[PDB]
Amino acid sequence: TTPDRVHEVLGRSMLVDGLDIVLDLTRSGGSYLVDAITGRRYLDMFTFVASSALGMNPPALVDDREFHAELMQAALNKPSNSDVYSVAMARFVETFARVLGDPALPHLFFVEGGALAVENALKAAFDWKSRHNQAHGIDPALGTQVLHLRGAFHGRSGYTLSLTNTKPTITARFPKFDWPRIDAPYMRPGLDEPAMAALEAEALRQARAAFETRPHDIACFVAEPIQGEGGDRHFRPEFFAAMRELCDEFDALLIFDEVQTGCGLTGTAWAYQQLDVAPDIVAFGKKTQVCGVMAGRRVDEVADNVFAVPSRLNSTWGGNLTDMVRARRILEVIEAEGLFERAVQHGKYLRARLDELAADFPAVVLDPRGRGLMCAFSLPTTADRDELIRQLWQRAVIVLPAGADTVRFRPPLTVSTAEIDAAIAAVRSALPVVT
Amino acid sequence: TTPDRVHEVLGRSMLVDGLDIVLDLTRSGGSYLVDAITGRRYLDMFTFVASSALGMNPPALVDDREFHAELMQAALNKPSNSDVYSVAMARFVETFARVLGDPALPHLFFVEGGALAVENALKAAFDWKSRHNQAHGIDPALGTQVLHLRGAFHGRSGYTLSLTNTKPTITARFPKFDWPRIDAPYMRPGLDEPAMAALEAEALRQARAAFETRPHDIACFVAEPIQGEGGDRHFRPEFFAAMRELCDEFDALLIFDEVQTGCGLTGTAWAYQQLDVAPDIVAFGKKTQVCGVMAGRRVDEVADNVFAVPSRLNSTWGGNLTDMVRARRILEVIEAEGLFERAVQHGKYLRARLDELAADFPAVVLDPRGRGLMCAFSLPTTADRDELIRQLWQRAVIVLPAGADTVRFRPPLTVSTAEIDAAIAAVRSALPVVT
Ligand SMILES: C[C@H](C[C@@H]1CCCCN1C)C[C@@H](C)c1ccccc1
Ligand SMILES: C[C@H](C[C@@H]1CCCCN1C)C[C@@H](C)c1ccccc1
Ligand SMILES: *Cc1c(COP(=O)(O)O)cnc(C)c1O
Ligand SMILES: *Cc1c(COP(=O)(O)O)cnc(C)c1O
Repeated sequence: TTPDRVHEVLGRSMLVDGLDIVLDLTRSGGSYLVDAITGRRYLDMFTFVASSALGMNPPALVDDREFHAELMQAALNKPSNSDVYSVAMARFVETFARVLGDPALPHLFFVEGGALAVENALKAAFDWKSRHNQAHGIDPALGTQVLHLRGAFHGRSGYTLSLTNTKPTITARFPKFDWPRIDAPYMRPGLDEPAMAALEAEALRQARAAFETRPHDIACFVAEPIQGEGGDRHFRPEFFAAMRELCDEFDALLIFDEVQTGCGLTGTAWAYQQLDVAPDIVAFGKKTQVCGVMAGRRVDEVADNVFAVPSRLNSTWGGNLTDMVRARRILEVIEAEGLFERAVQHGKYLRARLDELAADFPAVVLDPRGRGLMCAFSLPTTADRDELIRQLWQRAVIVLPAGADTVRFRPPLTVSTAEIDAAIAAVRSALPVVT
Repeated sequence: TTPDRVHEVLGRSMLVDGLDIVLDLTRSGGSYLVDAITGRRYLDMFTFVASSALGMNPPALVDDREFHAELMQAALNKPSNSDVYSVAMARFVETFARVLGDPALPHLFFVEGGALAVENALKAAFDWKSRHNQAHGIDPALGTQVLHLRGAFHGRSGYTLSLTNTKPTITARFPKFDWPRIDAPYMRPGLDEPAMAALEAEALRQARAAFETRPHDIACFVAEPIQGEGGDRHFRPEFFAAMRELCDEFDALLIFDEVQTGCGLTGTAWAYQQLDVAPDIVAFGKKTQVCGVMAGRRVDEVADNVFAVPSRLNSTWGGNLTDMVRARRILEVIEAEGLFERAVQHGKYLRARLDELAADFPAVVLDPRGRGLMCAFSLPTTADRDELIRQLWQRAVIVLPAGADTVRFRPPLTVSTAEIDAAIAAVRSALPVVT
């Protein structure tokens, strides 16, 4: 089977709506994807939907002969890590704890897939609330609802389908629990301190109303610290701090879904570390390769919680061992090469460039925003947004859309300023064409 | 980190309730797991919860130098297969279609995890029923319920938590949809043709009652063709044939969950092929490494179904590319070495041995049963079952429990008769000790 026949073969069995290229697995590297049909190189601001930390074939992985043998040992088989342990697994777990761990959140759980990571966070919370209720004289049948935001994206699985509300395509015709949803008080351009504070008070009022009308029945509040798929919507630390206090008031856990914000993209291990809010549970995925949760804080107040009692949480595999081995090497590179700090520095550079774009194209490049390497801007209409993406594709720059009118940048942590300049140069080229 | 410190390290972060061994990734092979602490070899009738087709480090994979390079290419990165295609992916898809495909079920979809494979089958069905309703003058808000069996195990995710009903530990304190559940008319010892037929009529009556009291609202019937975790419970082809007809009568899809029965274990690619019942959707996982669904039959009667319309089903990764590359090699070995037929022959041998056990230990070894290599027997009490498992562990034979009093055998397809004899010899040793 030849590169030029890939779309043909796949097309017999599946819907083929992805990119026009065929990925060259060997010749792609760093911030470039190589199309195996033409050999054209594509500048990557997309990173497998923000799931690659270092880009393709990073040198510290490719040149590492000891690592090759470790990866191969892992890749040949697929053990059930949930009941068969190995040195390979333990090395990953201890380096995850070292590089990404939070002392307040010592309980780790691993699974394949981001939706299921969020779900295990939720299951942790339902169990917690039911047992916390029970211990305090309240009916243990209560504690089954999840407070969440408009524009949230948490996945496409049984539970997360009740939370996700972006495109109706994702959720239409699928059965949902009726869980309380509140407005998202995200930063928008041209709203000052008190204008922002008023918008937050309104979400807080909605959250508080939800807590009082479903007493003892809300198990947790879930949020993306920055909403990704919904359109790169950022929130002031003030909002989550108030939510944190409101959650404690009503004995409900605070879960951050860091599947997209996690693993150094915003400049720190986790976005919540910059918002100065302590969560009880963190769901991770994408760049971590293996997905899962970190839990602690109030979770430990219930002694027979989901992390202390056998067989409450499980999967056949407990995550992919190959993902585990790759991820620990990735983490070791992040740690040794200072890549969180590099994301801070380079994220400031990218942001500055988008501010310059906004100045030169004031009615077109709207609302430049970002935290670390997680950056975006908006266009006036969705037709303009889609056209800008097509135009960038023709210039061999891969970016992702989000929401109705956002273009998001998701470079690897290893992106250089020259690579950023080239991405920006391509946007300057395409803009007069869209206007 | 050393083999003897694995349990210590893991224990700081997670609950450590798996096996006492540390898996030697390199020295394990075929039907033997090697403990890296002592070097003791363990006879494997467990196969990573039935998820390994060929056992550890199969020679056709280990000695294949071209395959090594392909695996390594795949293992170094983790592309989003859902939007970035590759030769590696297309080779897997076409060999899956060739070795395991069904002409009636041409739509393939891939995901990480068995629970999510079942869920995508369900989502396919909810969508189908809503659109089929709509096209026939019925409210499209109807079609949200799943008919299913007692003792069923379909996973631990949002939707499958409403279906799974084995141990209360798996499902307690988690929110569920109230979906119709019916009795499971499995074969039990000492019930003849009419006794069996009466028991089936009763489940059929319950199924029919469910259809008539929730009109147009049941989207599908799900079943394991042989119930695994619930205790290796087999059903006569007569039962599923009648269910097939009843499903057509009420315009509902028939989904087989073949995550455990699939990929040659019962002697054929799929168990349903031996029961002579055509499903509309098949969910697969475990031995396939990548999980997912095959769909067709009545699914194609709705032209804008989930397989024809973009973005209705998705995940970030669309399955693990490393799993895809490994699995196609596994499939090529199954095909070239005639391993389905070998499962038929060796499964007959194992069954015969369990019949001999039943004859020599008539009050202890109860209800020997199997299809292909999927075999089991029961003890009088669960205390006896647990003791037999402990005793076998001491003799270095790994088997799994199921249900209240079942011991299940899950050998690789490559098991030899000598290996079976050794497993049986160990059971004969342990039995007088348990009695
Ligand atoms: C591991 C358990 C099965 C369970 C635990 C080990 C021994 C006996 N079983 C009750 C279920 C597993 C297949 C799963 C996980 C996540 C989503 C879906 C499904
Ligand atoms: C791939 C989509 C996201 C979606 C499709 C591609 C472009 C824009 N998005 C609306 C959701 C995905 C993260 C997922 C899958 C399975 C379970 C949970 C979550
Ligand atoms: C294994 C199993 C599943 C769930 O698989 P996971 O990969 O652990 O999520 C679903 N159905 C059946 C019949 C199973 O054996
Ligand atoms: C990616 C995403 C998920 C779902 O991840 P999958 O691996 O595709 O299931 C959940 N939450 C957020 C915020 C995401 O970005």
